[PDB]
Amino acid sequence: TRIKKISIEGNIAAGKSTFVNILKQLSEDWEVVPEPVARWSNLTMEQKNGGNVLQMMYEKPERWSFTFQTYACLSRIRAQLASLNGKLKDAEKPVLFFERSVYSDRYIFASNLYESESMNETEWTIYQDWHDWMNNQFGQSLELDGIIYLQATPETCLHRIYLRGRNEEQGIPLEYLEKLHYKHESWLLHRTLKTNFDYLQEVPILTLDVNEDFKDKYESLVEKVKEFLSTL
Amino acid sequence: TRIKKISIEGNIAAGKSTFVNILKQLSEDWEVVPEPVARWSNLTMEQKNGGNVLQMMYEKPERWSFTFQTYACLSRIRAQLASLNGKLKDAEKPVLFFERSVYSDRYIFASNLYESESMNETEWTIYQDWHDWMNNQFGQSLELDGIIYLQATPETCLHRIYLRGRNEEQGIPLEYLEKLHYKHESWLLHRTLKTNFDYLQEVPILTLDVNEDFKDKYESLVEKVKEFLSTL
Ligand SMILES: O=c1ccn([C@@H]2O[C@H](COP(=O)(O)OP(=O)(O)O)[C@@H](O)[C@H]2O)c(=O)[nH]1
Ligand SMILES: O=c1ccn([C@@H]2O[C@H](COP(=O)(O)OP(=O)(O)O)[C@@H](O)[C@H]2O)c(=O)[nH]1
Ligand SMILES: C#C[C@]1(CO)O[C@@H](n2ccc(N)nc2=O)C[C@@H]1O
Ligand SMILES: C#C[C@]1(CO)O[C@@H](n2ccc(N)nc2=O)C[C@@H]1O
Repeated sequence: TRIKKISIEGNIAAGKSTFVNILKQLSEDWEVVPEPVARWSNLTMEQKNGGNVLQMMYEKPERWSFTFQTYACLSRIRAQLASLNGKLKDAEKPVLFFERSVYSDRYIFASNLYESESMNETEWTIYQDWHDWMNNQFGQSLELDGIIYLQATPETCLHRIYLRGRNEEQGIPLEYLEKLHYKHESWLLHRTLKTNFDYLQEVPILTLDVNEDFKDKYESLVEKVKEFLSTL
Repeated sequence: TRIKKISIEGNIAAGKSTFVNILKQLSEDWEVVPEPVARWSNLTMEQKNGGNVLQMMYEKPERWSFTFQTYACLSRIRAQLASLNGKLKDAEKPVLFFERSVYSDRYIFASNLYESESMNETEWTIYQDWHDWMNNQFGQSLELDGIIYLQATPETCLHRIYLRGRNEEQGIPLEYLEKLHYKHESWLLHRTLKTNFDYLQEVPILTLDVNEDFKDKYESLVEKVKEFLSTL
């Protein structure tokens, strides 16, 4: 069987990493590609570069947005390709869970930075040009079979940012989370956001409310995932 | 027959474009991939973006070097891959002449910009990471059979820069052309500059002096090319 690729999407501190860590333990057919940027936050060359650029961006996003976004997406593509070529070898219903996708990189985060004037027009268009070609050449086997959207309120997310306590995030205001929320809702709940990838309009999406704490109590959430997978 | 891929290397205004435009006319087996950055100097989205970023970089290299260098290399890779799928396959002794290469992008220009402090360590390392990865995906497809190095003095080049009269180049001092010169000499003549691509240690190199005008007297240059090609 061909691996099913499922993206986990959601706002900052919505609980994607918690959820994906719960999933991977529940089945030998289920694997996980963590978001490289989250590992950066926390020795290696990528982590050192990622460390710096992530810190530089949150210090001055108008200087570093483009550099940061291109490296985050490159890193994602590479990690995601490394998991595909490998893993879920003999499994009967193999599922690979992506913590975010190349689409959320572009259409949530990079888009947002452009609209908040942290990227100018040249940077945005260069980025999009890069993204398009970077996809077709290297990322055709990354195409998604489905999307799981972890919906939390910006208020929950800001609270959860606090709990976690990554330094580079404690500066984030509710308004920034609200903008990111609006783009998640557009793309995933309403499905208004048009992309440059035609297949994404016919891609099935599961929306889960994750406002209530689920660390010790997730069985309902996982049952929905199982129902969803069975339709793919 | 597999297409032979030859890079034309040389400093700014050494006469690569002149020579490439003479070569293409002399054999129906001879084709040419122009440097995208040159075409940005002169409608398309690449040209618009290229125009802006080219102007931005020469206006403020410590802000724009990284962004410029990534988009120049992207653009070259795309054009070089695209030329590799023409009708030159069914010709007898097919040769594709690249105007500069991904190697000069990195080990001359980007290198020099980092050493001149127009890119910082993170920018430089990210660039290399991106360049390492994205080349090694296209294993062997753009690998060169040979290099032709058009050697002209920094002084000849500065003079030719003025005559040619591109806006963004009128700021270029002699010292800048001397650094680039040094890096050409190290790489292609002394062959001391070691790279990440080991096959480049063994790639044959033809050096041509082009200090003297050759626009109407180029037969000896071309004869050296043909002799060179026959040894490949
Ligand atoms: O039900 C939950 C979900 C998340 N969290 C905490 O909220 C923060 C954000 O979670 P996660 O790192 O998974 O979020 P992501 O940024 O990956 O969406 C962390 O401190 C989690 O331990 C929590 O306490 N309970
Ligand atoms: O034999 C020559 C070679 C070049 N040039 C001029 O020198 C400038 C630089 O040449 P080119 O644009 O080919 O340089 P490149 O930057 O492509 O190496 C241009 O104005 C050419 O017309 C010239 O007059 N005679
Ligand atoms: C630290 C951190 C995090 C971890 O997901 O990275 C930010 N991020 C992530 C992907 C992307 N394309 N752009 C971003 O800004 C969001 C968070 O704050
Ligand atoms: C205009 C112009 C030119 C045209 O070759 O572009 C500059 N260039 C080119 C390639 C590269 N990787 N970095 C550069 O800076 C050199 C010239 O000035």
